[PDB]
Amino acid sequence: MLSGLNHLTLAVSQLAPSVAFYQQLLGMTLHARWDSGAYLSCGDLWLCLSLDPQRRVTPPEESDYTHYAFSISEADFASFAARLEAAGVAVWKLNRSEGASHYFLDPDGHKLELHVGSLAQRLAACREQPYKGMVFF
Amino acid sequence: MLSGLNHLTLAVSQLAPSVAFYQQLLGMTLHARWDSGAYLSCGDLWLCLSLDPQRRVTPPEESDYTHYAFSISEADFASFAARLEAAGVAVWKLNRSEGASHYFLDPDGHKLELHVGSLAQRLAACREQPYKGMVFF
Ligand SMILES: [Mn+2]
Ligand SMILES: [Mn+2]
Repeated sequence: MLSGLNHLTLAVSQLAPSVAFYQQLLGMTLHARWDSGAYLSCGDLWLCLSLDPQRRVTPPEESDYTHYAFSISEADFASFAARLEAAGVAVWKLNRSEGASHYFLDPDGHKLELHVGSLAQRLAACREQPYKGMVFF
Repeated sequence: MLSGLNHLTLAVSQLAPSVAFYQQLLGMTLHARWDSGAYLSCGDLWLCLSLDPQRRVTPPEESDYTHYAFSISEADFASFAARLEAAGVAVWKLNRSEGASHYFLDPDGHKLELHVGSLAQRLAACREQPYKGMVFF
């Protein structure tokens, strides 16, 4: 039986700017680094950055909707978004769903998100206003 | 600050086979589905499958090392891996370069992993058998 997400590994084209982005800009804790990768944590999340020459710096129009959302409190959301904006981090989507969301790109074009709100909160909103074809279990 | 992973969203090309893979084959909990997506949980992971016409079924030699690992206990690991193998689930990696792991593909070629152990345990293992150039903070 699977008990949760063990780790998220992102392939990166250049290790130093990716470490700078996740550790310094996004405030994650750097636990270890080696010639071809790094381990960071963000709350319970174990993040691995893996240097991979096959990673392309990918424009958002050229990747699908797969994306990775990090939790932040409502009270902290606006100043964190402003920090990303000051740093020139690109946005790939505007928020049109429930709960604050900021959609931003990492240095290689990985699609990231800041989101406020849990699955329970989303399900409650969906029960009141179900998406087309929505069934609950 | 950021406090962990709020959700993982995977773009999928065909919603029903992807729901079946995560719910039936991997045993995740299905909470809701709709014409364009589904919400599942795996422990405290919120997984969203999002139907995306841009998603392509991608062979593992065509994608980079970005991957998603799910936690499993030492007692359950081998039989779960063997069940996936017997079910014909495609693979993408064989060499255990980061501990006890089984590397397998979802229907669209998303790179998945079963892994036994925490970040703390992986750091302790790496102190004895470190990756080249490894530094610990
Ligand atoms: Mn999202
Ligand atoms: Mn892994």
